[PDB]
Amino acid sequence: SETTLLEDEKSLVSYLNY
Amino acid sequence: SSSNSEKEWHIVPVSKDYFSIPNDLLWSFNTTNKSINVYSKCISGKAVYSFNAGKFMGNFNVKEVDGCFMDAQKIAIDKLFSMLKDGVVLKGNKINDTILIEKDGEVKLKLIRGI
Repeated sequence: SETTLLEDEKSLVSYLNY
Repeated sequence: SSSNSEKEWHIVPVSKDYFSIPNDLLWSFNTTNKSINVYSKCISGKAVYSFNAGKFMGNFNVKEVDGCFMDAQKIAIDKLFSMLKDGVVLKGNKINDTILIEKDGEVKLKLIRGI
């Protein structure tokens, strides 16, 4: 969502589970 | 969506106070059980992560040797571990594929040397 983001669990894992 | 961890994020010291951070710490957000997992050659840490205004936190339960994080490195690690708990926000500049650790209006740590 952002340059890195991960300010939400969902957005965090959505970025991690890539 | 929420279950993909065991992903080695090599932590990077950005700020000058963290220049003493140890040999190499492996950071992995455990998104499968939703807990912070930080481990290395000599440290073993679990935590539960919470969010406040985008600030990513984690109450840790680390077990760790002394000497392997020398002294100042262990301090570095306390520094780093206290950061999350104070609320570290993942984000930075010129990055789109790498995680960065920032708190108090500046980055002092990273996940991977993306930048």
